[PDB]
Amino acid sequence: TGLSKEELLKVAGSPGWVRTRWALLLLFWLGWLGMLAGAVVIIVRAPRCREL
Amino acid sequence: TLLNGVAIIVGTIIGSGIFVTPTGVLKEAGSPGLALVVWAACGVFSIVGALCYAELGTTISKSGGDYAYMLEVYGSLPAFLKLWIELLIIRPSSQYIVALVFATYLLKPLFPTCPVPEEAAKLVACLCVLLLTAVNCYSVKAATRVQDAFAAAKLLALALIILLGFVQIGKGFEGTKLDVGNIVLALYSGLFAYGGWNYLNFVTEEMINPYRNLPLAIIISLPIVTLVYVLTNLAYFTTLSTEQMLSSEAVAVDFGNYHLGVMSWIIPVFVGLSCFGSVNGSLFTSSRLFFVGSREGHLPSILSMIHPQLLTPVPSLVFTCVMTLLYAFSKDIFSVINFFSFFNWLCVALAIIGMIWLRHRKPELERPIKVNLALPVFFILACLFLIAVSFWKTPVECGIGFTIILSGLPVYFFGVWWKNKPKWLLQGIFSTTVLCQKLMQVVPQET
Ligand SMILES: CC(C)CCC[C@@H](C)[C@H]1CC[C@H]2[C@@H]3CC=C4C[C@@H](O)CC[C@]4(C)[C@H]3CC[C@]12C
Ligand SMILES: CC(C)CCC[C@@H](C)[C@H]1CC[C@H]2[C@@H]3CC=C4C[C@@H](O)CC[C@]4(C)[C@H]3CC[C@]12C
Ligand SMILES: CC(C)CCC[C@@H](C)[C@H]1CC[C@H]2[C@@H]3CC=C4C[C@@H](O)CC[C@]4(C)[C@H]3CC[C@]12C
Repeated sequence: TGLSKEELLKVAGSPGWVRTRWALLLLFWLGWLGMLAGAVVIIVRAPRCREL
Repeated sequence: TLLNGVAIIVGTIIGSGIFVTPTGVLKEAGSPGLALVVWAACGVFSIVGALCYAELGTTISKSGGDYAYMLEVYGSLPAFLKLWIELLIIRPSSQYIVALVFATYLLKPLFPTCPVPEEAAKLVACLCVLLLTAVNCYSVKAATRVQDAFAAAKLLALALIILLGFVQIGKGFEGTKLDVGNIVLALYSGLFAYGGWNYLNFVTEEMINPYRNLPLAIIISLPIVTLVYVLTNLAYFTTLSTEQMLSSEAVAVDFGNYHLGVMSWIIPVFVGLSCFGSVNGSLFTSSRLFFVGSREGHLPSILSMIHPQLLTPVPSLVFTCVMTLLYAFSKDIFSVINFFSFFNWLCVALAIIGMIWLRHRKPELERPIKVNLALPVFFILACLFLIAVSFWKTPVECGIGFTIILSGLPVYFFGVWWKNKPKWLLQGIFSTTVLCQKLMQVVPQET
């Protein structure tokens, strides 16, 4: 069911989907490093506990 | 041999919940003496649960977990509602809980006294679930090695807490609440740590050959788990005050900060790695339910598919992942444990009710294991007891959960039972499907 392997191996035309899938894979790691930077900002600017 | 069977099941059951839930049972049981009794009671409930699943895991034997049994006992709508509950409630919420315990323990050494900032705990929980989603998408050959390793850290951290507890005694109680309401939330918090046996217990039958030896592996192993859980709680109670253990979101780091001096590099690391292993394991083992649920025709055809250069089940991981990441909208970790527990035990109720209804409806169906009816007729009532109290002790969590269940009836009719005939609708469904296929580069599995 759906489009099979034997079709999809030629539907991946490089100017469209291959460049698109490169862009989304970069956007994920850019966005996850964004979320890592966001978490590191919160941990740096949150107020540290007073020592006992 | 049976002795090596127990070493597979005990390492499967022990989990990461033991690093969350001590604070949970203590908050509801009020004082240590009753918290240890609840840990034992959770053990005994798991022994009765596991042997009923030794029966279902050998009578019906169909692959894919509880859904595979629901197809025989109920079919049709109740089988889809099990799959829908398990993919939108159970498997998301237990991943988020373990991803968040990871996050609090990884952060807690930067916040030794004051509570770790929730807005940061939730981002670092998310960073863990996305990173392990990416690793499971890129390579089963890598994500297997990530599972093989950190199962050692799980037991290393948990044994270290006990041996530190023993030297604390070598150098060296009332039960202040007793409301049935709270004691069901104590039982939910304690039962969470045992919560492996309904998913995987049948795996041991592929190496322990006689069917009467599978009950022996259960009956030997779950007392060993109960012993470890009681001993770790004694390690806390012989080191920490009730007024400390209720204040800390990561209780083993308090205990580690007391004894070790090198504290930062030990309990936070070894417990953290155990939870990084447990999030990884829940992703890696998820695909089975999507393959089965789409093969048996309940679940959309795209979620079956695989990325053919890497043989990894990309659309099923991405759906698993995004459901886990929405639980970041929840308020508190023990809110989500209550929520998970209600629907988990309500699913186990439907399964064990089903087993007795099946023993009535189709007698002597060649059962390799046949437990005494005296066990299920207590156990079904114990599932009902937990649920029946929880309807009124925790109404709002059940309300949003039953709102999820009732939202399954539309997609059952539209997706499976009504089989809506319009050709424009079918071409729209097809267009949506091939868009995803082209945008993820994914293909069907070999039928
Ligand atoms: C919406 C679907 C597609 C999921 C993909 C989007 C991801 C990146 C979203 C989903 C839910 C989001 C989280 C939801 C809530 C919170 C709590 C808040 O105090 C800080 C941000 C944080 C922790 C968000 C971070 C980003 C997040 C994880
Ligand atoms: C699963 C992955 C993504 C977890 C990542 C957790 C991140 C947010 C944590 C782990 C270790 C942390 C760092 C450890 C120590 C310090 C020194 C302190 O003076 C400032 C914060 C800083 C610099 C932390 C920033 C946040 C940090 C990088
Ligand atoms: C087919 C797919 C796309 C369906 C998506 C359903 C999503 C939006 C649902 C299913 C389960 C839901 C969660 C169930 C429980 C709670 C606890 C509550 O106190 C806050 C909201 C929160 C955290 C919900 C957020 C939304 C949620 C993640």
